[PDB]
Amino acid sequence: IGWRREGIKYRRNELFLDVLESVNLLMSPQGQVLSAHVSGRVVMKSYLSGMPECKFGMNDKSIAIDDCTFHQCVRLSRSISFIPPDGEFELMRYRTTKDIILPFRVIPLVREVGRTKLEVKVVIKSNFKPSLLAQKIEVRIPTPLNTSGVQVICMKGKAKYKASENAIVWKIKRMAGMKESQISAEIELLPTNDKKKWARPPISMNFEVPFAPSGLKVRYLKVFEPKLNYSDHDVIKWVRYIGRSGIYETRC
Amino acid sequence: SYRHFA
Repeated sequence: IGWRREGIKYRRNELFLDVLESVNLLMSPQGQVLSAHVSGRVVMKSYLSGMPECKFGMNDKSIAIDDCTFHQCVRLSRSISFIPPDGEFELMRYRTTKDIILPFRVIPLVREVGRTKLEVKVVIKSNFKPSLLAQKIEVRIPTPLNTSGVQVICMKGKAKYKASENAIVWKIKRMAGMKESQISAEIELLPTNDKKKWARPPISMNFEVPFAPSGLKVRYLKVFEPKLNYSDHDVIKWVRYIGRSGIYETRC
Repeated sequence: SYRHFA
């Protein structure tokens, strides 16, 4: 054991686990999931007395883990066992594909109005417990290059046209589970080389949510240290879940 | 948000 020295003490024996996940989606205009996956890591912050034998347990085999590497300290069989390094460290890393919760659904509508206007309406739907708040929401809607001007109306949030980036950017501070919001935009067009079709790129989203899209859930973290005169009941334990978008594109 | 396990 060259990751942990030997004579460590704390009055207050406490650990913290952070489940951190990226959720990636590509969706067809109809509503097919063309591709989706989740990448995750568990980080541990441990203030435990001595040299303890810990046993981590989650709802494995219930969700399905395609593959996962571990940290040196991990003894391999068939559940997870280790003596943690003190302070903060990455315990495991993992990937997921099956039975993913997709926190948001995006429904685009587009209509051409002669050669002069584009009519665009996008709806977002939150798909998770109403107890829970998504935050830092962005919806990115692309605009053509012959764009003269853009009008938006949105009842929730704020939105501005970013001519430099060729995109309408809609931002929302917080939104609760099982809910609906929509933006309307009218895009004014300059005339153009006639046989330019618009390659309508996807509408993309960013968001953060307080749960693991993978479905993963922490079940126990058991600490035993045989010499010293604390037990398991004496340790204070916490989890938090932080789920964030990676590539989250819906094709309009 | 840092909650106990159960």
